[PDB]
Amino acid sequence: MREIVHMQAGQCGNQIGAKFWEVISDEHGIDPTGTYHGDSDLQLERINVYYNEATGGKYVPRAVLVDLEPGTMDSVRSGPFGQIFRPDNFVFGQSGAGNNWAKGHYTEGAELVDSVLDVVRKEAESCDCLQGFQLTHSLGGGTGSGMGTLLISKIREEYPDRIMNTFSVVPSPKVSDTVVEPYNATLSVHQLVENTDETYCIDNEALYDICFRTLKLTTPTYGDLNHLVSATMSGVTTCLRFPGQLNADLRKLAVNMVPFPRLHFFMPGFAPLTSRGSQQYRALTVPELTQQMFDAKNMMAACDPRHGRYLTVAAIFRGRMSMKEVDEQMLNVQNKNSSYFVEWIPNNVKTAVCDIPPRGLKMSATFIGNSTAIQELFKRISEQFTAMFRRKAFLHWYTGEGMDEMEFTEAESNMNDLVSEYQQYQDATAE
Amino acid sequence: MREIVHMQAGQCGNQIGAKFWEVISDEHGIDPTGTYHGDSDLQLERINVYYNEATGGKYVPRAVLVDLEPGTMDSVRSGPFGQIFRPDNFVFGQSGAGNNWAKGHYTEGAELVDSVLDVVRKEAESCDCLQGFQLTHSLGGGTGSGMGTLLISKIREEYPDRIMNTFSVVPSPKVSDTVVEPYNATLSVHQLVENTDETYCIDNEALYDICFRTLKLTTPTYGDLNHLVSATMSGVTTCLRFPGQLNADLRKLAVNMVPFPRLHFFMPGFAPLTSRGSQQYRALTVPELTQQMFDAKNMMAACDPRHGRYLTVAAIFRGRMSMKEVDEQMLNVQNKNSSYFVEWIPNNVKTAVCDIPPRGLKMSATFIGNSTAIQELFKRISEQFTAMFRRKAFLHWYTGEGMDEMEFTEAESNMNDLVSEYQQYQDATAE
Amino acid sequence: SLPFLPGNSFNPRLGRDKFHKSQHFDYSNEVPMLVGGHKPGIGGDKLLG
Amino acid sequence: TLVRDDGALQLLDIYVPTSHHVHKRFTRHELDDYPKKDAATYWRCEDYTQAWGH
Amino acid sequence: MRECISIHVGQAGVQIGNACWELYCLEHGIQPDGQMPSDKTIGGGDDSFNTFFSETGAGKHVPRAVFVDLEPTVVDEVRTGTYRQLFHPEQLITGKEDAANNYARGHYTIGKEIVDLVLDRIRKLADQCTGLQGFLIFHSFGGGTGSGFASLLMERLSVDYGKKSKLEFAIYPAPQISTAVVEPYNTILTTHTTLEHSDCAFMVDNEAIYDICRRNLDIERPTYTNLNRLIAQIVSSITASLRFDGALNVDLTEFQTNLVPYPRIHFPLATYAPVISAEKAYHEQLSVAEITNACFEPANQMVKCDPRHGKYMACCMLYRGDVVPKDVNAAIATIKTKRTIQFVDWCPTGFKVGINYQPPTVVPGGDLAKVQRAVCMLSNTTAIAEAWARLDHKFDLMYAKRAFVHWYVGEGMEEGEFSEAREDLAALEKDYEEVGV
Amino acid sequence: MRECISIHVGQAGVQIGNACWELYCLEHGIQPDGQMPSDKTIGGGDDSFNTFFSETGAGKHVPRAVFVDLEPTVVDEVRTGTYRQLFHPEQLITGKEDAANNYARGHYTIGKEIVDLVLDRIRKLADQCTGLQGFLIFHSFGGGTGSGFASLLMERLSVDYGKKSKLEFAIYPAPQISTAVVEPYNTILTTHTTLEHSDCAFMVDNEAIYDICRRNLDIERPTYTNLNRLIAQIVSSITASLRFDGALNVDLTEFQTNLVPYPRIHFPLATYAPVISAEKAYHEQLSVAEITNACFEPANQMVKCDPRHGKYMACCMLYRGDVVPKDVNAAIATIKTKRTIQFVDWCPTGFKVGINYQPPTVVPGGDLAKVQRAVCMLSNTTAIAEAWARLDHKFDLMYAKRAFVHWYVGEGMEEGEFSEAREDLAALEKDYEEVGV
Amino acid sequence: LTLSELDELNNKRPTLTYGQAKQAPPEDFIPAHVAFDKKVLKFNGFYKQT
Ligand SMILES: Nc1nc2c(ncn2[C@@H]2O[C@H](COP(=O)(O)OP(=O)(O)OP(=O)(O)O)[C@@H](O)[C@H]2O)c(=O)[nH]1
Ligand SMILES: Nc1nc2c(ncn2[C@@H]2O[C@H](COP(=O)(O)OP(=O)(O)OP(=O)(O)O)[C@@H](O)[C@H]2O)c(=O)[nH]1
Ligand SMILES: Nc1nc2c(ncn2[C@@H]2O[C@H](COP(=O)(O)OP(=O)(O)O)[C@@H](O)[C@H]2O)c(=O)[nH]1
Ligand SMILES: Nc1nc2c(ncn2[C@@H]2O[C@H](COP(=O)(O)OP(=O)(O)O)[C@@H](O)[C@H]2O)c(=O)[nH]1
Ligand SMILES: [Mg+2]
Ligand SMILES: [Mg+2]
Repeated sequence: MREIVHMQAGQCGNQIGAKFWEVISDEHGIDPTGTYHGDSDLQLERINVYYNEATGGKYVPRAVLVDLEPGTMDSVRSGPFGQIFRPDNFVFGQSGAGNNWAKGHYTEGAELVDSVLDVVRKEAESCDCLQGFQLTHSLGGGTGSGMGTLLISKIREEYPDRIMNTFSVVPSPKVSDTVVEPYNATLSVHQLVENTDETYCIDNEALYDICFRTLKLTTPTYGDLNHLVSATMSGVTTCLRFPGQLNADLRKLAVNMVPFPRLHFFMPGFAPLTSRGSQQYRALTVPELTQQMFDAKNMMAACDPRHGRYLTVAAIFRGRMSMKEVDEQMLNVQNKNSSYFVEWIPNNVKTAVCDIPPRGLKMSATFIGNSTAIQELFKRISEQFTAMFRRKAFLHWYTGEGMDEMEFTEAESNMNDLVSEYQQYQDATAE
Repeated sequence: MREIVHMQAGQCGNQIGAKFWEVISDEHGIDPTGTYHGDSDLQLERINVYYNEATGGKYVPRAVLVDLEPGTMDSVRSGPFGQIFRPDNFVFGQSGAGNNWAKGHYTEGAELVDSVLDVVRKEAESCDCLQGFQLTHSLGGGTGSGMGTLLISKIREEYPDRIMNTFSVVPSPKVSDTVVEPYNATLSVHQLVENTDETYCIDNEALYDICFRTLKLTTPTYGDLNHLVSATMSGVTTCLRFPGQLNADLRKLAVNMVPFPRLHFFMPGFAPLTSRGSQQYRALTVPELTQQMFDAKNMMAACDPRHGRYLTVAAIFRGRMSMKEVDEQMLNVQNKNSSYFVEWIPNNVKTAVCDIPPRGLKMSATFIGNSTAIQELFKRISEQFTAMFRRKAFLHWYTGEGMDEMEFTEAESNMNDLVSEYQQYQDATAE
Repeated sequence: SLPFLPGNSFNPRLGRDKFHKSQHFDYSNEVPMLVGGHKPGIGGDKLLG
Repeated sequence: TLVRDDGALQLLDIYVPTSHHVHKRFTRHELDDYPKKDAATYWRCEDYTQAWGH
Repeated sequence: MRECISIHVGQAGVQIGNACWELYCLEHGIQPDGQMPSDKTIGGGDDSFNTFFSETGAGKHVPRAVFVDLEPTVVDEVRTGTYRQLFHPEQLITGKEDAANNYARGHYTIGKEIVDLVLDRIRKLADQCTGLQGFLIFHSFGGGTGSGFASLLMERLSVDYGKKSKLEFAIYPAPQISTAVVEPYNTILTTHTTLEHSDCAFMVDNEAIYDICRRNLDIERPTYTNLNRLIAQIVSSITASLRFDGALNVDLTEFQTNLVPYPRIHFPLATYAPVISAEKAYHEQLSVAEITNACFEPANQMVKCDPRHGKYMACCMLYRGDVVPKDVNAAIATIKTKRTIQFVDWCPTGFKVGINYQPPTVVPGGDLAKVQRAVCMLSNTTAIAEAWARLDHKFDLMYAKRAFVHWYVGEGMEEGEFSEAREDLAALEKDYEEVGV
Repeated sequence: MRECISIHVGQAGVQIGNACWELYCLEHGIQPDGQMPSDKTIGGGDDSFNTFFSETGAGKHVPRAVFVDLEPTVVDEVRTGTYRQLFHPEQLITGKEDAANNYARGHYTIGKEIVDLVLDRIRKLADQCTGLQGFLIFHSFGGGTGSGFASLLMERLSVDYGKKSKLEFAIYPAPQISTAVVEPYNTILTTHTTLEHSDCAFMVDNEAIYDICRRNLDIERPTYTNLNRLIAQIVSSITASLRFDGALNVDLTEFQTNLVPYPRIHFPLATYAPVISAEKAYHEQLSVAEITNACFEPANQMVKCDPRHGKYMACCMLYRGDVVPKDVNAAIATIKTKRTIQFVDWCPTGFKVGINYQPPTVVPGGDLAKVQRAVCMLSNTTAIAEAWARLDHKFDLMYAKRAFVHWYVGEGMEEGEFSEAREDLAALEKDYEEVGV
Repeated sequence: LTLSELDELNNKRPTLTYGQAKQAPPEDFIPAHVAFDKKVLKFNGFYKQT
């Protein structure tokens, strides 16, 4: 029974997971009390992927909730669908580092790693085969970023055969929402590269653009953003839980993506996202799903796919759809936009299809794009990092606790090497 | 028709037997008035193990309550389920022990010894089988220790074949609660080694740890801390007073657990110990019972069982469960941690399953471990006794009642002999 | 908009003026514990369990 | 409780897989109409031998 | 005329006997109160039940078993359960204090206080008997009641009934799985005295039935009920030749004369085929060749002993149901050509088969299915020497330090009896080696 | 009694099995619960099922199939679907983790855990039979279990069973349509077992069947269900000469001998070609000449390579229904005197004509018209080298700069395996082009 | 939506048709040695002799 254990780190990861465990609970017919008020046996047949038996026919999430201060977990518990979580996975410290990667990694965040490792081992012990580990966090703080990467390193050390994947909300090209996010991101990406199997980088600017441009959504708040992210998670993990004509687990996605082991930062996407008053004007068909999936202004990252070449593209479909139409559209987008595709990989598009769509929709589709355009994001973060580092801005908050300049230089060198690798594989020819 | 008489000695012994006779009365469905208000005939079938049928249908506990001052016996008779005891077994002394072992062994407790032996002789004469004698008491008191050891010595003289088990709250690793505790414990474990068939050492600090770190409870008080001892005392003899798949009474436990006549000091364990906010979140199964038993936290007498080796471990399960998982979990523990078991005894686990769980749980388990980790406790008591005895502090209060320091240097030497024997049987190779 | 869906979930906080939190989690002395279970939710509204 | 019989409203069910939908338990009517294996051939209308199934 | 009484001693023996007697009542159509239904017929003659049940004048079939235990728990549960009006009250006889996993306690102190009464009950059964073909004795090698009292009963029965056969249905401890800690002591002291006073001892281990229930019956979490039902099927398949006529009938003395080469090697293995469930029984042909090939599989043995490590002496095949004595010969011819199944060089024909027409009886609310045919395989292998060798290893490992010896020696037992048992079991090692080479 | 064992490996194998055993049951009258009434059997059938199904002796017809998939999704969909009680539970075999489009994870790790269990089930299904003709293996080259595990399994069948004929109905990647990225690697790596562990290697292309469905059956939106139904029709038309009567009926080895000229050349094309919708079948004769010309029309092939760029070497016709040989001979003469059909010079006569007296059966809800005549043509052409070369170039474009190779290297499969598979692919291509010239 | 098109789908309502189309119940198959297991007909005879 292949199954994923889930982890949220930081307040961004906690608020993302607090809606992810709502959308998959609604997919599997789980009321907030924890029971199963479902509609079919193909809602409980693979409910063990994310849930565990407790008592009285009640299902608990297999989720580990991490923070260095119970600020957002109080809101998670107080909100709806917050009483389904077991109150032993709420791992917290009394410190609250906040936006210091060093304080979340080396100092005070590092005495919580033993307890959260103990609870993660306890959750993984109740698993027959343990398909994967997934983590939601952000590269803009110290608890989501630093403690999250510490968790990734420890889990990769304990289980060096498992699909350890992360979503992570990456820092934005506009605004900052955090002054020291260049430092946090360039110290977190250095750990993401060597450890994670794949990372589905999410950008809040792209989410805001999706909310206004594609969903109208005059007052979006963070609920619709977390809903879009959670729908992307559910579409990624759908074929692990529901039957389909072409199943695809996370390992199958990892095989039909990253070709060279240090290139696993993907731009995710979702379809259909129809406007607030355009449903009688839109046509819900497979070509329209394909068009909105491959539309450049529909990704949940702020990296333009037309400024680079798609290495690989994973299209995960859900619903009653004809495979000839699906494969015809997958071939047709490459044939009509062959400029944004590497010639040395024939058929860059992995295709998966499942039979069970989300409730209320006939069809759905998720985009996962490995392109040579996330180098724009890494170039942005590298430039914003070196501008601060050439004048030693905010470096005393790291050197005082115990960091040195060597870690910063190693992280910058590795990240610029990643940028050069992406540029090389963009400029590589067929022969 | 196997049956056991029960004795409570001293303040701690009376206050623990007060809730022992309440928990097992709840198990047997006996009203606080003394009548039977149960719902199953399995309760009434083996009820003569601990109860005598008085005229009118009321069941009287077969217990003798001994204290040198009447306050604690007034307290237990005033407590809930305290009116069920016969007032003819409420022998009191005029004076007070004063936490002096001599005042309770060689003086005033040695004139109440005739009355307690008359009462115990009457209760043991009104029998047909007489399995044995339970003594609930604490080391570190006057009548808890001295009068208790006098009782065990006299009863061992009268009946040198019946199973004698003491439940022995043994003094504390940290803090004091009594200044002459090493004196009393050193003078008492001599008689315990010489006389008792089996002894269940109990620490208040380990009890505090299991009510706080595991059972939460905020303020744990003495009621919960005595309920957690009553659970062990019920689960020892549940196989005696209930049917089961594999039965194991006191003589089976003694024969399987002690390899040598002096190695009869056990640390107990009870392991459906869940927080009140986490009862509805846990799948109460045999593997989780096994994991909670074989945990260093869950012992009730300090002595982290990883500095020594398990000579023998008894596991008494109560519930409708599977013998296959029972034996495979006991085997998996030994195979995974074979370094913590002695190599000259194969399969150091005696199992039992007794069908009927305690009222309120679907299944339960009792852990009885004869580890070599009690060398730490006996060495600590020896060190404290030597520290107070080298300068001869508080020695006039014991030598004014007739004793001499020959007896103290005798008891310390025999404690050291016990420590050396446990060291020898710990680090002994198979060849 | 009965099915849940992305974008079909409006603002539930509109009109509310009291957003008081409650400390569900707190170290007792050195052990982390859930000190809630009787404390209400955001704004003092009653929880389920 | 209604048995699947290829209904217009049963095509709107999203919880039955396509394999279960296309490979279904065929009824007496569905096997006694045109998928009935009667078929006139030369080798049957001229009364050849009925070994092995004809 | 061919009745053979049974003695269920110990808790394991009592529970196994409860399952066995439920199976026998269902086989012969006797209701739990002891009466025929008189409004429906199970089908049969007049002496099919007259090997385990003795008919009374009123029409009540009281059985031919003595349920004895020194502990008042399991026998009282039998006395309270649904088969309470079946057994005679002086058959459910019970001591007052348990023997406490102690062979010396069960053989010297508590056993002698009730062995006279169990001999009296056995004598009163054998007096109304007329054609006694043996004593079945159901027990485990656990300790005390199943070890010491069973041993004492073996010597007393051998003294009283001299030439009468005494078959054992004995539960052997697993190589790794065991309950008690003094089990090597109890097993070696039981073997020391059953080797001199038993004619045959079918060993049925627990871990092997655990494996069988996990793999074949698709129950990865069983209890003792399924184990006792399978042991009941084993003994029913053994004793069905005394109840139902067949093509080839094997008598209880025929088992001993065609299974036991020398009067030291009387420890046959146990195997049942097919141990199949109703969800998968009706999809198989379950032919004679299939059920014969399933007997020689190492995973299907009812003891934890790999037969590929040893050499077969003799196999007793017992076929029940829709079996013609031609497919048995074909299956034996196919098996005897295999080079993996190695027989001893001094036994050219190493098979004795018994064909019976009555199919095995399915128990309602049980785990097995209603099968057309089944077969019970009882084989004498030199591979069983490894169980004795590892028991020697455990006995040496404990007796080197003299652990637990004080419990035995302090209550009427010399210290040299442990060494006597050790040297007899080492002599048995040498005997299996000599008859193997 | 001319039994054949059907082994369906991978999701593509299992779904073909779902669409194929449905056709087999509805052709032989087998209910989904496992009984033949009388009505749905072929007239004079009686035992005509006895090459796909086996009696249990009581009425149950258990199919002779092994469904294998390391992923437990589609096999449990089989276990939940309408043929729930038809299959023996041991015939449907799952792992825990799928190979995830990785030949290494299908062949060296993960997949090297249940191959022995699958082989034991195949051995049970083999010695249940008496006249086993061979094994029909259904899988895909998309990757993982259909390539690595099917490679390992068919390898061990090749070294075990020997003289039994191992037909392969392999699914091939298309020239342009592909549902995965690592399909060129997973298809190059498995050419050895189709090259040296298979007696015949019929291949189908999903894009070609899509084009056939769009042109002929008027389905503008076809799917895997229709694809697998067409494949099942091909296999039924192949195997019906083992089931029913016919004039020149073939028996597997017959058309192997009449089809493969050399041991290295065993990769023919299979065209079932009265393929038409009912509305379009209302306006044609569907005569013998029409259904013979439709096979040689290079737009009704199930592999996207027209044979006009190559030469035919051996064509085996398998006709079904009211097809008198006097019309088949005229159709063969017309085919021989056709311009564009060019036969190789060293094959003067190259037509193995077989006729069966049984028209095709139609599934309710199906997309094919109910015709009375059928042709399944198996032709050995020098035009599958086009598909071989397309695979070769798509593999070389990736292996030039070593994309996705770390996944294969980190799970066994040393780096030289890619070069070795490429080299034997080039050798097979050289053999076909030198035969063509 | 017009009053025409709102009149249905308060009667059709595809959200309330989820999981409503259930499978046909499978009739079981039992062999005749299990269905007629332990079923014996008893008759009483006369059997005169000279
Ligand atoms: N198959 C099976 N084995 C049992 C059963 N009950 C006990 N056993 C076996 O018996 C062994 C334990 O020793 P027992 O036979 O129970 O000892 P006893 O008969 O109760 O005699 P005393 O120990 O003196 O009470 C275990 O290892 C089990 O394998 C049972 O119900 N079924
Ligand atoms: N014709 C047809 N082809 C199918 C079908 N299902 C899958 N395929 C083919 O299978 C290829 C994908 O590889 P799979 O067969 O799914 O891989 P697998 O054998 O299941 O092994 P895994 O990689 O572990 O899943 C696709 O390219 C399809 O061409 C089907 O139902 N009909
Ligand atoms: N999409 C989304 N982003 C969030 C949410 N909460 C915080 N963020 C982002 O997280 C970044 C701040 O990092 P933070 O979560 O505070 O790091 P932490 O201190 O370790 O928890 C900001 O740039 C926000 O855009 C949320 O609920 N949804
Ligand atoms: N478990 C438990 N221990 C107790 C209780 N009351 C006192 N004690 C322990 O008993 C010891 C005192 O022994 P005491 O009963 O006063 O001996 P006495 O003075 O001779 O009667 C102290 O060290 C306490 O730790 C109780 O209610 N429960
Ligand atoms: Mg017993
Ligand atoms: Mg698959």
